Amino acid sequence: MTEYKLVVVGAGGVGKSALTIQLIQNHFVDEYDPTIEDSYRKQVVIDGETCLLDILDTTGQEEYSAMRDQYMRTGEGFLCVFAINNTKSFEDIHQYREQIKRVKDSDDVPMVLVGNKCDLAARTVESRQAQDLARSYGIPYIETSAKTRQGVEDAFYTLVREIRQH
Ligand SMILES: Nc1nc2c(ncn2[C@@H]2O[C@H](COP(=O)(O)OP(=O)(O)NP(=O)(O)O)[C@@H](O)[C@H]2O)c(=O)[nH]1
Ligand SMILES: [Mg+2]
Repeated sequence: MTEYKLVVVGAGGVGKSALTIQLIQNHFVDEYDPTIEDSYRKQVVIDGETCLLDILDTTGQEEYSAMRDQYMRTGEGFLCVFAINNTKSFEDIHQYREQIKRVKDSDDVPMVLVGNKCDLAARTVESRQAQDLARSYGIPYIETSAKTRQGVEDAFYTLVREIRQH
C-alpha cells in the first residue's frame, strides 16, 4: 500500500515519543524514557485511503545529530515539535527546520509546526507567536496534548495530506 515516511523531530523531552505512542497505542506515557531512535509502522485509513505510516521517532539529544540526519534524509513529512511551556524548545525549532532543509535539499518539504502539551497551564509560548512562525514557513501550526490526545490525530493526518498535495 501507500507508505508515508513521517519523522518526528524536536528538542529533548518536548513529547515527540508521547505523541507517537498516543496515536498508535492510544495511551499517554507519562514517563521518562528518552529516545535514541524508534520506528513504528501502522496500517491506517485516512480519508478512505488505506496507507501505512512508517514513523521515525527521533531523539532531541545534541550528541546524536548525524544519526538524526541519516534518518531525517528519508522523511517525506516532518513534525517539528516544541512544548508550549518550554521557550528554549520553541527557540530550537529554527535549528531543526534548517537542518531538515539542508538534509532534504528543499525549502517546501511537507511539515507541521506542533506546539505540544497544550494541556499544561504554564504556557510560556503564546499561540500567536507560533502561528506567525508557521505563517513565515508556509506550513500549518497545530497545538497538541499527548496527555489528552487532543490535536494528535489532527497533526499527523494533516502532515499526510501535506504530503499528498506536495
Ligand atoms: N502534560 C503533558 N506532558 C507531556 C505531553 N507529552 C509528553 N509529556 C511529558 O513530557 C516528557 C517527555 O516526553 P517524551 O515523549 O519522552 O519526549 P521526547 O520528545 O520523546 N523526548 P526525547 O527527545 O528525549 O526522546 C514525559 O514525561 C511525558 O510524559 C503532553 O502532551 N502533555
Ligand atoms: Mg522520545
